Amino acid sequence: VGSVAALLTVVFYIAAVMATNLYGATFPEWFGDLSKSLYTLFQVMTLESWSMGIVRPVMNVHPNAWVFFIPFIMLTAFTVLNLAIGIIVDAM
Amino acid sequence: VGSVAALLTVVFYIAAVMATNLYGATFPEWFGDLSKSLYTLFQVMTLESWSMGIVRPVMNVHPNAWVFFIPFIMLTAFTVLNLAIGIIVDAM
Amino acid sequence: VGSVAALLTVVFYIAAVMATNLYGATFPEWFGDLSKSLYTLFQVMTLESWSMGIVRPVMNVHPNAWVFFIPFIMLTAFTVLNLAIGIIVDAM
Amino acid sequence: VGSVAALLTVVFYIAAVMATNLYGATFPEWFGDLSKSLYTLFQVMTLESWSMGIVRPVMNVHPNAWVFFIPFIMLTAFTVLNLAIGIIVDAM
Ligand code: NA
Repeated sequence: VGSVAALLTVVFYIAAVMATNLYGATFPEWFGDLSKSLYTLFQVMTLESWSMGIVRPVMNVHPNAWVFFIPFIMLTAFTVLNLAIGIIVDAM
Repeated sequence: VGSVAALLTVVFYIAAVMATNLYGATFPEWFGDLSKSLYTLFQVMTLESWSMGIVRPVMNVHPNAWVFFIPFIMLTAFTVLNLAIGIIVDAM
Repeated sequence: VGSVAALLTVVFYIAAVMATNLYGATFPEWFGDLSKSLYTLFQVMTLESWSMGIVRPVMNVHPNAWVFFIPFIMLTAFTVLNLAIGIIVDAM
Repeated sequence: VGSVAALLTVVFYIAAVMATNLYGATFPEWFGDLSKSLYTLFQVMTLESWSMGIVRPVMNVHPNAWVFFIPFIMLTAFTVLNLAIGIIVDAM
């Protein structure tokens, strides 16, 4: 349960380091810092305005940006579901 | 568990093939080719701007478009919940 | 499990009959028919643009509209969670 | 199960009292009084337009506003998941 929470934090950093590098120069408001990126990657992870607000505008410059976001969305959604079930196990 | 993941992929393709055909000519940005559709159907599946952003604009041209989207939303939401429970079973 | 699915359909109709009556004349695009209402109440139920898109604009005319929507959101979210768990029970 | 529902209500009030104080004067439409805040904190809790619609505009004035919202989002999401599992326990 704690192993999952640690793994996510690790993944989230590598993701926000990568996103900064890839989209930072072109999209400074969302990916211009490691911190600006950590926030957007959290916003995308909760799914709030992920596509119409972030992904679609990013793709008008980087047409393959979906290769980054869609997996990140699937990965974090699986990690969160795995973390959600881990709490249920601790009960039973 | 793997059977569900395979079934969804099958359904998602038939859905994106259909969506391309039905709304492609009229809504090229979201359903203009097979991939454009696959992305929009994923966006609709995560629920991000599904109605105000996609479905409502599509219905101003195709007033019965809801017969396609609403079931797709219910189907994928059930398939995902079924896939979510399948992972819980593998634990126990 | 089937009892819950039946109860929701009943509730959804009474809700969409009520919403039509209350907000129909003032908000014809979202609540001007029983069908227009069934769609908005589904969109609100999935949570897509529920507040910034629907509830907040409705409250600029009907300032107590939240007494209708917030409970409907809580009720349907509980009914859906109850329906979600009912499927898990059928497995075990 | 009832203990969780009580705890959330307590937390939600302290959060809405705080939000009113912190962002009230600057953002009167969303945090202008205790109720305006209670509604916005519920809207943020369901995740509807939490970032692009609320948090990002608030940060253009209060750049550390994320220290309030992101934890509130994580806290309520955990409290709700804990409340969701509590209902499953009552079945079994
Ligand atoms: Na959501």
